Amino acid sequence: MREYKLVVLGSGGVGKSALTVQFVQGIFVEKYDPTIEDSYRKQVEVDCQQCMLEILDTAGTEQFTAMRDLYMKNGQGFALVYSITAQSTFNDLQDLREQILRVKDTEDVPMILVGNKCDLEDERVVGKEQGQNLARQWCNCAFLESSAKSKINVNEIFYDLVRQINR
Amino acid sequence: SNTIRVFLPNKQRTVVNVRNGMSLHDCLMKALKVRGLQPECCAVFRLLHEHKGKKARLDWNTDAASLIGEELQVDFL
Ligand SMILES: Nc1nc2c(ncn2[C@@H]2O[C@H](COP(=O)(O)OP(=O)(O)OP(=O)(O)O)[C@@H](O)[C@H]2O)c(=O)[nH]1
Ligand SMILES: [Ca+2]
Ligand SMILES: [Mg+2]
Repeated sequence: MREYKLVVLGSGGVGKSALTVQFVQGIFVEKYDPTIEDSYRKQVEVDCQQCMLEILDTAGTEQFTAMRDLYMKNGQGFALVYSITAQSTFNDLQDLREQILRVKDTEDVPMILVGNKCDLEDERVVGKEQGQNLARQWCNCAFLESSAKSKINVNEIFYDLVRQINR
Repeated sequence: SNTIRVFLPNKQRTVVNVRNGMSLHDCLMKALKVRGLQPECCAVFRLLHEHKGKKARLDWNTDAASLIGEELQVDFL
């Protein structure tokens, strides 16, 4: 089976780890323990095909930003995650996407914009349309709101990246 | 930087923070749990770079602070 190198990116506290662990282990991480570097692997059936996924879960805050260049080069697909309850995390994604494009030099890179923590509707400070508009602005980049807690659109983030990869 | 990089089964890896007082089992508990791995069913080794990747087995109760900067590997028994 073909292997897919997926990278989960985004600012601190958005739920990159919670989403990843929910997808791989099917459990919800309630505590917030900042990631330094973590990789997971999961055998998954996408479109009736066996796929081996290698997911790189990244640190929301890197002392040396240049470290990101290293995993973006190897990464095939990228998930840009922000929290709908934190505006700054949504605004931080612009620089991240430009860094991804700067590393590959190609304006075409399979990715998905993810507005996480959608179960916290009362604390929403980033609109759904607002996120959909950013995605549209990013050359019709895929978009979805998810919840690592309520298990909403968790699998979809990764399944979609695989679809984009096999072009 | 008080960290340790650890290579895990199924070609996975994790870098964990080490706080004085923690044993090896303590620093790796969460990383193993979220991957469905159990320490009692695994052996942990210290990679010996001065001897071309040779592995040296460690006790799970080893003082973690003494391993800062070391690269470890966890294999199943
Ligand atoms: N309610 C809710 N909480 C979530 C969700 N996803 C994550 N969290 C919580 O948000 C907090 C931080 O989660 P992490 O998954 O550690 O986020 P992170 O992006 O990996 O942060 P860093 O590794 O430091 O960059 C934790 O306390 C989680 O339990 C979600 O969908 N809903
Ligand atoms: Ca070393
Ligand atoms: Mg994390």
